[PDB]
Amino acid sequence: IKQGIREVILCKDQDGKIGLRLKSIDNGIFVQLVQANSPASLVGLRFGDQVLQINGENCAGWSSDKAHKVLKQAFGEKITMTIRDRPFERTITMHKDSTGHVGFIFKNGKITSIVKDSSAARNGLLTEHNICEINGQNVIGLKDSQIADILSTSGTVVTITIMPAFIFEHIIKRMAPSIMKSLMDHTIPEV
Ligand SMILES: Fc1ccccc1CNc1cn[nH]c1
Repeated sequence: IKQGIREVILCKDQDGKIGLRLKSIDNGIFVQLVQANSPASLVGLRFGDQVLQINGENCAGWSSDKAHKVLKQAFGEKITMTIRDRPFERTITMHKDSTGHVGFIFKNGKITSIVKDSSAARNGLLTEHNICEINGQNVIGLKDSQIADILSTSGTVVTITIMPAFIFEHIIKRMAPSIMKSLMDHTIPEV
């Protein structure tokens, strides 16, 4: 998770879609959903990203409705956004044991216990954090079984992007889990 602000320049698809849902948190605007194969995915927007500006308007104080309204009205030949990278998240690097474990239990995406003497304990993995990404792959919406598969079919070094449950809960609110399982970009990023 960069400590970095960055500009992205977007262009609507032939359907006038960018593939984004925004959500208002603590008088910021945060990315609730990046759609697979969208402009939003292509410029590299991620779950949990803060939108500081849209076309050089500050987003501070907007409803999620006003954020979505603004998007709709943009002469969207070209859309500029100032992004703060995933401010509510942190990345932890672990190494599997010979048993092939990093050493935690999760339920519905959320870490619930740390196993003693483990790489998770050594790196201070916290419980009551939801798992947002795994080796830069968004895994939000996926079943527990599929998350477990991605951890199985990884190298010895594992990278996990976590977010405090209470913050995760407040972001995803008013999004059908199915839509996030169905449409939340779970792809490895293009180059
Ligand atoms: F499984 C769920 C149950 C309720 C809301 C969302 C999900 C998606 N799964 C998830 C959560 N954190 N990471 C992955």
